[PDB]
Amino acid sequence: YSDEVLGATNWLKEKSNQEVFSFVFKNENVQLNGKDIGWNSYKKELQEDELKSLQRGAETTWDQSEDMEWETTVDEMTKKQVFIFDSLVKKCLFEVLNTKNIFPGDVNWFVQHEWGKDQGWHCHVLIGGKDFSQAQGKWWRRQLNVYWSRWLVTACNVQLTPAERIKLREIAEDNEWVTLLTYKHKQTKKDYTKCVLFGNMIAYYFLTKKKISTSPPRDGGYFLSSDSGWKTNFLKEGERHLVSKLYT
Ligand SMILES: [Co+2]
Repeated sequence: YSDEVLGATNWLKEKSNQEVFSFVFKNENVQLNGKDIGWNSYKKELQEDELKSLQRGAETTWDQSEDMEWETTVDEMTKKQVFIFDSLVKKCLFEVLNTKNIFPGDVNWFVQHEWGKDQGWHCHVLIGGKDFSQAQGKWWRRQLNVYWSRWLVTACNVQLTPAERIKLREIAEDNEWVTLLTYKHKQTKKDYTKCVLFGNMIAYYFLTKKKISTSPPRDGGYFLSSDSGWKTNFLKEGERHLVSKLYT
């Protein structure tokens, strides 16, 4: 019952019922003119001050949440790419917040990097607050996908022609590499944004995941999490499960 565990539990419980959007940031494998662009082909470290700061935050989050009782053999390249994606995902969120003139402190958000059995690396984002309403979900997804596609093409480490960069940019938009949770529906039928409950989804779902400690990553595992209160960031896997237990 450390202060960190109690503090995270209390913070989540206070936000148990806060409605938020659910996004997933992802990428898909692309081959352009024989050039393979895989999930981890975006390893340029861009020298923009804010991005650099965000990437340092991800590194330190990884370092502090590492359990050293047990060994960890995650590939260095994998860690590097996840740290870079953490900074890029957050840059996208903050750019859209700027568009809406939303003070970052008025926003609740939670980010968790995972490895899916089929899709591989992806990043869940929960985000909402007083300046957010359900009808704005589709606009948010579109805007996020604009910035996500833009940053991915900038961060890509594969030597690309201008025509190839534009093709990659349009692939990332057309194929919706940022998804928005909606209610289930028919293909022809309208889709409605499905808001989720912030604290409940974090305590009862995201914090129940198993930590990735190997390459290849365990199917369904998580790499790294963070939130707007820096509450879950540094928690080790065992501590995260303790938070879930206390939350109930
Ligand atoms: Co997932």
